Parts: sequence; C-alpha cells; structure tokens
Amino acid sequence: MIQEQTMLNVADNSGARRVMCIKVLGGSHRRYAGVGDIIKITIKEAIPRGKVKKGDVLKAVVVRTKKGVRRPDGSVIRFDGNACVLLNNNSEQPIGTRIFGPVTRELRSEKFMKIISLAPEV
Amino acid sequence: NIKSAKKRAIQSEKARKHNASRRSMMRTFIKKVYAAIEAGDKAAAQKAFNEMQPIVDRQAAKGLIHKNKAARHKANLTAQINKLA
Amino acid sequence: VTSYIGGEGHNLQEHSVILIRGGRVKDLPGVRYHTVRGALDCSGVKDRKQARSKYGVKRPKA
Amino acid sequence: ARTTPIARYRNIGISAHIDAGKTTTTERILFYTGVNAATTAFWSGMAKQYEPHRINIIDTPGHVDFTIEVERSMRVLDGAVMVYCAVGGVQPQSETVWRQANKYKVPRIAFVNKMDRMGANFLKVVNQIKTRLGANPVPLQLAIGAEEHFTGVVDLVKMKAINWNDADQGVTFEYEDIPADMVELANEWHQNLIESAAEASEELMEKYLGGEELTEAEIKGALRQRVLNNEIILVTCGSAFKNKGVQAMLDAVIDYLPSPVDVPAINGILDDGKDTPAERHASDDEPFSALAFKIATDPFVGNLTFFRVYSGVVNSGDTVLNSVKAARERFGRIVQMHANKREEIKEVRAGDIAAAIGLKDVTTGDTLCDPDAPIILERMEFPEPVISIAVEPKTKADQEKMGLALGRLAKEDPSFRVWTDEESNQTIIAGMGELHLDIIVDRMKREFNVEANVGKPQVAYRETIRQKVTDVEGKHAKQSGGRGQYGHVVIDMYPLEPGSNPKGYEFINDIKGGVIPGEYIPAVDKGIQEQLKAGPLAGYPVVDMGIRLHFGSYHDVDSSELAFKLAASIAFKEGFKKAKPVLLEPIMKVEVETPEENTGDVIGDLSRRRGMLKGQESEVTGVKIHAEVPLSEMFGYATQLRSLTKGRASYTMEFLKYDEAPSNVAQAVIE
RNA sequence: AAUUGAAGAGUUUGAUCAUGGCUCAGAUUGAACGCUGGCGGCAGGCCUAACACAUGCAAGUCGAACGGUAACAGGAAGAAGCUUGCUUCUUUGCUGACGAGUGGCGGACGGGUGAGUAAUGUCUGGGAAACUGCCUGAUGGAGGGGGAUAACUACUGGAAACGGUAGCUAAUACCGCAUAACGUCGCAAGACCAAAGAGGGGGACCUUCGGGCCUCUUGCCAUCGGAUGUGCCCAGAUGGGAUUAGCUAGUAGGUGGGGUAACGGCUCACCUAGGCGACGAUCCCUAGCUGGUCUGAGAGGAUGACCAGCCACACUGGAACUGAGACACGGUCCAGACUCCUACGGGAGGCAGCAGUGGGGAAUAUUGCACAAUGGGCGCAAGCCUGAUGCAGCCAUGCCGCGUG
RNA sequence: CCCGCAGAAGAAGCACCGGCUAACUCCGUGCCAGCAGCCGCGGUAAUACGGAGGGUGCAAGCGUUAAUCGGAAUUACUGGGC
Ligand SMILES: CC(=O)O[C@H]1C[C@@]2(C)[C@@H](C[C@@H](O)[C@H]3[C@@]4(C)CC[C@@H](O)[C@@H](C)[C@@H]4CC[C@@]32C)/C1=C(\CCC=C(C)C)C(=O)O
Ligand SMILES: Nc1nc2c(ncn2[C@@H]2O[C@H](COP(=O)(O)OP(=O)(O)O)[C@@H](O)[C@H]2O)c(=O)[nH]1
Repeated sequence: MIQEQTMLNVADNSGARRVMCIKVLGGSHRRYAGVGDIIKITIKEAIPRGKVKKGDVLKAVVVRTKKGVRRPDGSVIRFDGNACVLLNNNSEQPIGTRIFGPVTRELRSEKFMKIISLAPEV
Repeated sequence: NIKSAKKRAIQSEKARKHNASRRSMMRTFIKKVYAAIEAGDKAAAQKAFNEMQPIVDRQAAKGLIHKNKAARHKANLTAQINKLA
Repeated sequence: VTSYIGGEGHNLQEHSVILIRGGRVKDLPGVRYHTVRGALDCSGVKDRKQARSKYGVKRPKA
Repeated sequence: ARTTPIARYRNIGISAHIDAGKTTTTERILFYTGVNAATTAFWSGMAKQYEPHRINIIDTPGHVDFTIEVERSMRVLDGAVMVYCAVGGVQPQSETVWRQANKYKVPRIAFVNKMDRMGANFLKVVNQIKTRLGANPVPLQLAIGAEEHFTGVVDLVKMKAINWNDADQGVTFEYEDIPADMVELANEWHQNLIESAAEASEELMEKYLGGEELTEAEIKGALRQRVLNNEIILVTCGSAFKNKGVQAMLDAVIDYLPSPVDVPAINGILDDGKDTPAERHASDDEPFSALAFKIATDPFVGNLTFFRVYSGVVNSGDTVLNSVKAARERFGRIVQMHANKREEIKEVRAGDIAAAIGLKDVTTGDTLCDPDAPIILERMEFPEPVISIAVEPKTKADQEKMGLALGRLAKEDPSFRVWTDEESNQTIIAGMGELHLDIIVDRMKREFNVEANVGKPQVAYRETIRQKVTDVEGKHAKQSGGRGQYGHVVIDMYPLEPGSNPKGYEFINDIKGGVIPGEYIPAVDKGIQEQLKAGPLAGYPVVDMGIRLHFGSYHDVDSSELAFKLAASIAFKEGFKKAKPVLLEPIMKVEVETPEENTGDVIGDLSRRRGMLKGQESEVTGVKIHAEVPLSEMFGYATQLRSLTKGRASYTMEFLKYDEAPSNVAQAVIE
C-alpha cells in the first residue's frame, strides 16, 4: 500500500537513498501501489556521485512493502520497510546495477528479471 | 586464490585449531594457580603450581608459548605463592 | 584564455581543437599564448616557404 | 610459416533489401557449417561430397543509409549471394545493391528466401531479376510447392528432388527424385540452362546441337565459367526458417562462385611516377598488397582494422606500408572472426581477410602494400551524403565532447560528414539519410555519452536596395573641443545586377574638379565599406550596392580621413532608409534525377518548395529535372524525395544566387 | 697526481649616470611540439588517474618423509592377430617415474608503487632490556609406547563454486611415558622440559627371508657459541604558516599486578598533579628520507626518475591466524565501493609483478626469446620453478662514434 | 670480428642575416598583410613584414615551447640598503 506522498527506501545503487512517490500509475483514481507495481517518483535524498540526483523525476518498482504480500495458500510476507528499484522513465528497467535486501517471487516478470537475477533472496 | 599453495590455508587452519586448544588449557591451569592465591590456600597454590609447571614448560618446548614466557609465569607465580603463602 | 594565431590566414573556427604554445604578443595585453600552427586542427600557413618549421608548413616536394 | 588449404577460398557477401533474411540466412549457415559483420567457417559440402572449402562470409545491411557498408562489402570480396524475398519482389534496395555489384563487376548467384511465406512465388521473382534488373537469370533449381506447402527443392542439374528432414534442422537427405507434379517443368532446366551452359564455348555446344547429353561434370564447369564472367545469375531458392533450402545454396557457392584466383588481378598505380596496373597476381609468393575496408574499436583490444589481402603475405611483425598516407605501419596481433571466436593469428596469406589490432592511422580505403613494391589500389567509392541537420550539445559542457565523438564516427564512416558553418557557426553533420543520422546521434549517447538535440540548419541571408536614391547627404561638423574635424559628402546609392564575382560592391569617384581632395576620397569609400558588414535590415551582409560621389565640402585644415569616414557612414544611412531595402535569400541550382513513373510528383514538389523549374532532358532511363529552389526550403529533401519515388532518386545542389525573399519570409527573418 | 676557479649585454633621455625592474648570451631535461631524418654502440622511456581493467604469464619444489597408484614408460606373480625374440592387448606398483592427498621447506625473498607519513620515518652518532629459519663450532642425547586423519571406499546434494554423511589407512603429521643438564623457576634444598627417521652397499651369523645385522650419507632433539637478520631506546639534523597561542585523562610521574622476544602507560587499580609550549607546542597547508642529481668560482639555489641503502603501501576501512619471520602484493576473516559468472537457488575477483587495453594527457614502449650465464626456491643429486636476470622488439629521448664520398 | 663481391653507388635537413648577435640585397606590400625574447619594424624606394638570390650558424638533427640554476651583489653568511 504505497500511495502518493510516502517515502520509499531504494534497493539498488543508482544512489537514491530516499525517494517520494508522486503518483500511482496504472489507472484513473488508482489508490495504492504495492507488491510489484510501478510508481512515479521524485528523488528526495541522493548520494553525491550516483546515476540520479536530487530533484529528478523517474519511475520505480515497489519491491518491498510493509503491508507485504499474500499469494496463494494464505501465508504472508511482510518486510519491515518500504523499498523500490528505480526505473528509467522510458524503458522501465533498472537504472541501477545491484540489488539489496531480499525481493519476492511475485516480481518474477519479464521486465523485472534483472532484479531477481541480482538480489540475494526469495 | 588460483595459487595451489593455498593448501597453506587449509594447513595452517589445522594449526590454529591445534594451537588454540593446547594454548587454551595451559591458560586455564595458570588461572587455577592465581585462583588459589586469591582463595588464600597456600597448599593448593603450591599444589596447583606443581600441576602447571610441566604444562608451561612442555608447551614452550613444543613452540607454542616460547621459553621466556614459560619462565615469566612460574617466575612471578612463585614470587607470590610464597609471598603470603 | 585568449590566444594568438600567427601567420597569414588560418582556418580555425568555433569548434577547432588546437594546441596552445605560450609566448606573448606585446601588442595584445592579455594575450599570453600562441596557438601552434600545423598542430591538431590548425593548418599550416598556406604557400609559406621560409621558417616553415614555425607555422607548420611541410617541405614542398623535392 | 606453412599455410594449409589455399585457393579453396570463398569470399562471399550476402546483401539484399530489408527483411529478406539476409542475416537469418547467414546464421543458418554457421549452424550447417558448424556441425558437431564478417565471420569464417568450413563447408565440406552437405553430402560429404567436397574437399573442405574455407568460406569468408559478410552479412551486409539492407537499407540505404548504410550503403557504405556494401560498397566496401563488395569492393573487397570475390563472390555475392543476392537474397530475394519469396513474397517481396525485387524492391528498390535490391536494385541499388545490384548496381553496387555491377560497379565492381562482382560475380554472383541468387537465393530466393522465404519460400514458406504466404504469397511465395519462386519463378515470379526470378523473372523480375530479368525484367527489373535487366540481368540474365538462370533457375539453377525449382521449388517443391510454395508457402505453407513448401516441402523441398529440385536440383535440376543432378535432377533429383532434394529432401531435408524434420529434426536436426538440416543435414541428412535421401536425395529423392522429382515428383510427378513437376516432371513437365523439371524437363526444362530451362533447357537453356543446358543451352545456357552450352553457350560457354561453341565446341561445348556443338555436341549439344548434335544431341549429346552433356556430362554433369562439364556443365557445372560450363555455367560456372559464365557465372564468373557475370553473364548469368544462378537462382537457388529456399526457406531459412523451415531449414529447407539454405544448404543446397552453400554448395552452389563453391560450385559456381569464384576462388580468389578465378579473379582479375588487382588494378592500381605506382607512387609518384605513373600507372601500370599494380597487377599483383593472386599468389602467396607475390609482394604483399591489401586494402583496408572497415575501421572499428573494441573496448578491450583497441582499434580493429579489417583488410583483404590481394597479394603476397603478412606476418605478425612485418612492417607494411600505408601507400595512400605515406607512412609505414607495423603489424602486430591479428584476429580472424571465426564463426564465434576472435581466434588469433601470426600469419595472414593472400585471398583471406582479417582485422589488424593496434594499427595507428589507417582509414577506410587505404592500401597496405610491400614497402619495396609500393602500389595504390582502387579504393571503392564514398557514397556522398544526401542529408544535413545541425546539432547542438544539449549540455553546453558536452560541446567539447560532441566534437570528439563526431570526429570518431567520421573516420569510421566516410559516408558520414561533419563540419562547422563558416557563417552562423553551428555544428553541421551530414549522412545518407534520416535513419543514418538517427543512429549516429544515438551512437553518441551509447558510446560517448553525449546527448544533443537537433535542429534545422540556419541560413545566410543578405541585404540590398531596389531603388536608385538620388543625391543623399552626409555631414559631420564637430566643433566640440579638440580636433576641428568636419566632412561633408553627397552621393547616389543604386542597386546593381549580380556583377563581377569578387565585388558585389561598386564605388565611383565621379567627384567634381576638386570639391573634396582625392586624399580623403579613399576614406569616404572605407566609411561605406564599414556599413556593409551587417546592414540595417537585420544584421547580414549588404550586397549588390553601387555608390557615386558627386558633391561635398571641407575646411582647409579641419577635415580629415576620420571626418569624411563618419560623413560617409551617416550618408549611407538615410540613403539606405529611403532606398527601399530588402531581405535576400540564397537559391540553389538543384538537379533531381528520377524515374519516368513519378516525374509528375517530383516537379510539383519542387514547385511546392517555392521553386522555379528550368529543364528536363529525359536523360536515358531517369529524367534529370532542373530547378532553382531556395535553400531554406530544401531542408530534409532527401527524406521526402525518397517517399515520392520509392527510394529511387538521386539529387544534387549547390549555390546559385540571392533573390528577394517573399515578405512573410522576410518579416519572419527578424533577429 | 686527485673539489687550483669568479666576464657581461639591451631597455626611460636632446644627451648622462644611477635607480629597478623587465630582457638576453650558458649549462641542464624521464621532456613535448613543428619541419627534417642514414647506421651503430651504451643508456633511458606513464612525470598526469595510488583511474578502472579483458587475456596469458610473474611460486614452487621434494617419491632420498608417508600411504599410494590416475596417466606415461619399462619390465611381465605371461598373453595373440602369428610379423618366434622384432610387435600391441590383459594383468602385477615389481622398477623407472608420477595426477590427486597427507607431510616438509618455500609462499615475509624476488618485483611494483609513493598513496600515507614534517617525524609513528629518514640521516648522523650512540645505547640496553631482545628474538633470530636455512649456514656454522662444541657437548651429549636419539629409548619405549598410544590415539588419529586426509587420500581411499560406499551412499549422496550443486548449473557451478563447492561439498555432505558413514567407514577405512600411512609417516619425519599428532599426543602421552621414559630419559633431564653446562637448560628453565628457585637463596638453596629441590621441582620440571625434547626428539624421527630415511636412503646406497655389503662379508660372515641369520630370520617370520620384510630384512635382523654391519657400514657409510643424511635427517631428528637439547644446551652454549659464531654468523646473518630483526625489534626496542637516546641526542642532533631533516618543509612553510602566528591572518594558528595556548596544548594535555592513560594525560606527566609513582607503586603494585598483568603483559611482550624484550625495556616501557604497553595495560590496569590506586596515590601523587603533573607533562608540553614563543628554542613555536597546538592546529592548518604541503611532502617519502638518503647516497646522490642539476647548477654555481664558492657559499648557495633547485631537485630525490633511472642505480644503491632505509621507510611505507598492496581495491577502500578493519582484524587476526599460521609462522623463526607477516598482522602477509598474486594468504585467511569482516565490512564497503565496484566488476564478472549463474540452470536464479547461488558464486567469484582486485596488474602500484611482466606484457597489454580503455581513460586521463603536450607526452612515455612488445600481449617477444630463454633459463645459456649470474642469482633466488625446493632437491643427496639429476633436475623442476624463476616476466628476478640475461637478451631482443619499439621511440633521435639522451650521450658517443661513423657515413651520406 | 675477419675475408670476398658490385658501384658514388642507398643516405641533408633546420633556424637565423635591424641592434643585443655571426650573417645584405632585389622584388611585393603601403600603419595593410604581418613581425616581435627586449628596444622596436609597417602610412610607396622596408637589410625588421612576405617571396627570391646571397650569406651566417648548427647538422641527423634543428627550432619553438615548458622547466631548474646562472648571470641576479635583484633576500647581499660569504655579499646590499633606508
Ligand atoms: C549490422 C549491419 O550489418 O548493419 C547494421 C550496423 C549499421 C550498418 C547499421 C546502420 C547504421 O547504424 C550503421 C552506421 C553507419 C550508423 C552511423 C554510425 O553509428 C556507424 C558507426 C554505423 C556503422 C554500422 C551501422 C551501425 C545497421 C543496420 C541498421 C538498420 C536500422 C534500421 C532502422 C532498419 C542494418 O544493417 O539494417
Ligand atoms: N518464417 C520464416 N522466417 C524467416 C525465414 N528466414 C528469415 N526469417 C525471419 O526474418 C526475420 C529477420 O531475420 P534476419 O536474417 O535477422 O534479417 P536481416 O538481418 O535483415 O537479414 C526474423 O523474423 C526471421 O525469423 C524463413 O525462412 N521462414
């Protein structure tokens, strides 16, 4: 459950550190993004070197939500915090090159393969 | 790392575990002696010193503690076991 | 920095990549360097014959 | 050292219109040859039938845009496999690669790909090669059915209906005989295959007239003799996708495409001195001579320089000569791209191709010859760009780097060009077309990380007057405090006609007996001169102006060079104001060369482009159209000229004159 | 015989001199660029990004420590196609030899770089509390037992990296026991400490016929010397800044414990309240030091490439383990930045070793030949290893010769 | 390294020439084009610009730039001043 405003941590290099969701893309009036959805983003923190700089506007992939995820059977995965992987505005597709912290099976997408190839877990 | 004399790594490991365990007990024995001094028991001090002397010497020989260390222990342990005891 | 372009004529325009020399022009206060003719994107002086080593002009075909 | 097979060398390049499979078909080879963009691989013949032959393949671009990649990719190598879409007929860029093959008289066979596709029709296309390309086809084969009912092919030499099987893609065979369907068709060959083979030599056909069925061995030699002499194009057909056909075509390569010795020895020159064909027989024991086609740069080994060795040999360390630059190079590591591995080499013989690592300054077209036996070779031709567009480095910082990068892309692609407009100093690139330009700029982002946006090039406008203006008056009189200084001048300003090349400006000393001394008269000229560098309408040079002195006045002392120089300056103004000034624009002598079919559309567009037409010839096959059309209006012509003439239409332009710009233009051109 | 060598000129004025600065003649260079370019000898060659790195090489070696047989070779506890003393198959580790494994020694040398370090270093001269592989002198010891484990075998997980269970085995691997001074603690009396075998040959006597046994050659343990190496201490010298004047809690000293190879706030508890600084502490900036190099008549000024000595560093921060020696350049562990491999679960790597690419730049070279020599590691030796070294390739980069009559 | 073979045969550039500074004329140019280490050359007879002839200095190098010391007693201990 991510929604406009809401700070997210970032799970890649690129160098964002802290980032804010300025839109839940994908539908009129769509309230929440979570799981492995895409959101428009404005960088709030940014390391000094880094691909991205503060004030940039990009997209990103929700990779960990505290409300977590369910899928079949009835179980739950919850993560302590909210994190995402920055995507280039045109091609989706991570602008980063390393992923940090575990990611979930749901992300097993054509476009998000590069994330689960990286990333040390689930 | 691709230099096969990395057997040195697996080798000197066996070494560390061996050294560790022997070096461990010779310490716990030296302790037993200091304990006696703290307990005040003149008998157990000179008794425990007799038990530890061979250990300290043997290990020094085997090259785990080295000579002058061996000396220094029985040296000032003695100093103390017969300073009030 | 501002730099001198010696010899009669030159190519040399807004994007030319040159090699700057050092050596003033005491008619041009502020101009403290020469641009080395014949180096990189600067051509040598057309049709010159004497002192060709300065002005980057090659020997004309013995 | 020793070498190995030699003279069993097949230097062939695949090229054709877009789609077609001219690449898919190439990968298919590497599969077949590799049982158990330049590459090499070994074909023993699909049946085991052959002594292993060594094949150098080059998959070329379709498209135009990158036609340069075919000039080079056909100049150097010996054979050519022209691919055709079973569905798409000849199509425009088939004709262009045809002309490029003819330009270099390169022997060639033909492969009608995609027989499995809806609307497939082998013999139709074969006929278009005859009709549209004015060439002599010879169906060396026949298709077993068509489109989704495409099951095989007929070797109509060996007269058997070749059968490729289900799995293992290719390989296997069982060489089945013709089916009852085609026996009628099959009993042709184009009997003028065998009658085409006949025409090699009359003593070869004399027995054909005498009804003597020719031996299989003597036919293959027969039509090959004529393939080599490019009087015949064998057609093979197949479908890379179904794996039903590619293989039979490889055989046709060794059967009917040259060795490096079935070849005219190279032409050329000596250095300073004069001609002589450089000759140099295709022989290992000749003096080394090679041409450099294609330059690249790999991030790990540095500069790669592809060459074709026509004569002699080079060993890693031999210091050859770039004859067309008058400097020597020392060969180092050598690489052959070897199906899928940059295999290393210490020696490279004649008749082979490879890329030389580390060579310093060797551009495309240069000859690498023996230093004792220097020769210049032919050098292909450089297609000459048709499109220009101005570029600026998005980030002012990058402006330096944009310079570096465009430079690099130039020495890699001679068909690409870059320069700086002598006026309105903006960076201008030029290429063989819209797409060409696109991927160049894109290549900057990828490889040099300079993104830059693009725009229409600026235009150099000029200024003039239209009315002779009668005696206008200039005057100075500076009683201020210092140098006395006073000058007075009266003149006539009048338009000219485009006269005497260098001037475009005319000053006349029709001064009275001595109303102004002739020592100050140079000055009054200088004063006008100054005003011409950027006239009063909108900067921009003033042209085609004439000026006549007639009257003035001075003090015996106060007047001076300066005084009249200003007086003239003032006299020029007010006179210009009253002279009905106008904004000029530049026009081009434009020459469009187009087919008969669409000279209607082309004319109309030239007209639409605010253009004047002036002639038509009907020069042979196209129709040269002559027109005067303004510059600020020809931008991106290539792109549309193509659309209007199916890609088939050269054109050319250069400066001609300046004419009045239409008002809405003029008032727009306001800075 | 051998630090015995000091030059001036142009430029303000109508002219002059001085003033001052500017400028010039010389020598020098790891140079670059422009024009030009024949050879050879000797030497030099990334000064910038201690920027990032594809590929190959730069550390192994002993079967005379051990169990051993994967490949080679030979012999055969012996066998075909017959090509009967000339072959190619199966056995047998028998012998030569040898992949993997245990073990030993080396990997702390050799080589690279200058990041850090203004004094934790370097230089000069001294000093006392120390350890020291291989090499060496001397004196004796080298007895008698025990438990294991790789390899291996059997199941078994991985894509790979790597392994996992159970069982078996050898030794100079490992541990007791004995022996115990000219060794250690102790005033003494007294307590207490080690070790390993292996090869070549052989008369008898001989035995399970393995060899006992004899001999020579090595290796093992202990103590004291020598040699070399290393650690520690002191004084003096070794950049600039006051537009840095105050600095200091393990701080300065002491006592007693602990600790190291060793002295020591090295550490800790308590007691003293000290310690440093205008002879520049402190804090800033910059920097490897020296022999020497360049210049200069000298004193000086400038400088620390190439050679040699010392120090420091090894992708960045940190830590220890093994060891005589490291807190380890091609070792281990943690962490970080980054790159690479993956069958997505998981893996791997650090050229400032040689060559080489990209990058940066005005600019700096071959992905060469060889261990023949000198030298280094292992080995009784033969030998194996050696990008140290010896040569070659590239460049007029310098020096010196010679030619182009 | 020596011994044979053929034939001058395969092998010369670079800066300078107004004073400092060794080396001078014609032509072109006309405060233009340009030179320039310092002073300074160029506005119709320019040994100073550019070409030529000639000369001067160096020579497989020659120039230019950059750099350290020198001359600079111009941080003066040696060895200066107010
Ligand atoms: C691989 C090959 O053989 O040609 C490829 C490769 C190709 C010739 C490309 C067209 C064009 O970029 C070519 C240029 C000159 C483009 C400009 C620069 O970037 C050059 C360095 C580049 C070299 C090769 C390149 C990149 C090809 C195409 C492109 C087709 C594009 C479309 C939209 C149909 C082709 O062949 O069709
Ligand atoms: N179905 C089918 N497709 C083919 C065949 N040959 C080529 N193609 C297709 O052609 C397309 C482009 O192939 P490629 O050779 O790369 O094109 P090129 O590079 O322009 O020659 C791909 O979709 C191929 O699958 C064929 O024989 N059958």
